[PDB]
Amino acid sequence: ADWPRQITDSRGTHTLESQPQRIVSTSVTLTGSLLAIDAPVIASGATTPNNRVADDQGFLRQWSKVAKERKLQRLYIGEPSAEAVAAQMPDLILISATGGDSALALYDQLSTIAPTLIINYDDKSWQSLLTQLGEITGHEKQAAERIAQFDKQLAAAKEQIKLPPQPVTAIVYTAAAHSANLWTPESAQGQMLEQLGFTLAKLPAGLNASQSQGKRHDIIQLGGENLAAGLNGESLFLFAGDQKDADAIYANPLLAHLPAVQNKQVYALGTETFRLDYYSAMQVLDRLKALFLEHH
Ligand SMILES: O=C(N[C@H]1COC(=O)[C@@H](NC(=O)c2cccc(O)c2O)COC(=O)[C@@H](NC(=O)c2cccc(O)c2O)COC1=O)c1cccc(O)c1O
Ligand SMILES: O=C(N[C@H]1COC(=O)[C@@H](NC(=O)c2cccc(O)c2O)COC(=O)[C@@H](NC(=O)c2cccc(O)c2O)COC1=O)c1cccc(O)c1O
Ligand SMILES: [Fe+3]
Repeated sequence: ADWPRQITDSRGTHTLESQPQRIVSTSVTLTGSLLAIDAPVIASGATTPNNRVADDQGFLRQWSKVAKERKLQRLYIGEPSAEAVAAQMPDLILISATGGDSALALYDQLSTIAPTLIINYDDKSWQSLLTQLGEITGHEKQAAERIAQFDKQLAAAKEQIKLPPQPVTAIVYTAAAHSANLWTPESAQGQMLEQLGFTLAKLPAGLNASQSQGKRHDIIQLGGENLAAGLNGESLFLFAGDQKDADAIYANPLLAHLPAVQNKQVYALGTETFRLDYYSAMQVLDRLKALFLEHH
């Protein structure tokens, strides 16, 4: 039989007696993947409504419409609340290990309400994460279907586009802060670009970020002099940004000497690409096609 089944965490192996039917996600990031495979996620943590990466509820933009259609409940905005979770009467609770949406501090408390699992999204492809969530929820078939849909579009996409100059740097840029976070090869963003045939730029020395003690594997912070130093690719991709962000880079005196700037190879991928799940991955495909189709 399919249930019960054991799922192993960083906190050991746990028993899911039966298929979850009321999943609460304390990670707004994880929620996108849950929705993509039609898992019964009935409530989610949210970030700040109408901020750079979220909709009017604090949900991530790429699955905003889906959450509204399904009447997804919002647990809280920003600060995690164990009582809010309890009130949803979950039979499974998910927590992200890293990121601003991690409710890891409430692990012990949440653990008393329902079986509770800790998931990393900082160190694996969106497909890997989807597959893992499929095992957790009993929606393996759905996860495989979503991945197959993408694989078909990818096979066509790789044929349809001509790559810009390599290697490339992928970031999230914060214009008024004159800073960026640089996506690593391990990050979902990095793995996706590699899958599409891109080579990520190697970093200078002094650039390397501790990821001991379970610290995140997805980004390297670029503040101060590290900004110009870290944007060293021949092309530059801005996730979670659109044209005004690319134009801000093109106009920044601090960055004027960089090759991606001087060769006009700075590309915005969209505000809905802060986190990668099936929905935003498909968007990234479409955008790369719009930018790089041979015939353009
Ligand atoms: O100080 C922290 N945020 C700031 C400052 O961080 C930022 O300026 C940007 N941010 C990254 O570039 C980033 C690139 C790659 C990965 C990132 O996570 C980025 O944050 C944009 O983030 C934001 O727009 C918002 N962001 C989310 O809603 C979010 C939703 C779900 C999950 C999140 O992690 C979110 O940020 C609001 O957050 C913030 O602005 C902060 C500290 C410690 C660890 C954090 O993760 C922080 O975010
Ligand atoms: O680009 C925007 N800002 C700039 C310029 O804003 C600011 O420099 C500061 N901040 C205010 O001055 C502010 C005064 C009055 C009101 C403010 O909201 C201020 O933030 C510091 O904020 C931060 O550095 C970062 N950000 C958070 O960590 C955050 C974490 C939790 C919650 C936050 O709001 C955060 O900003 C990066 O943000 C930016 O630097 C920007 C865009 C879209 C929506 C935004 O909210 C932005 O601020
Ligand atoms: Fe964050």
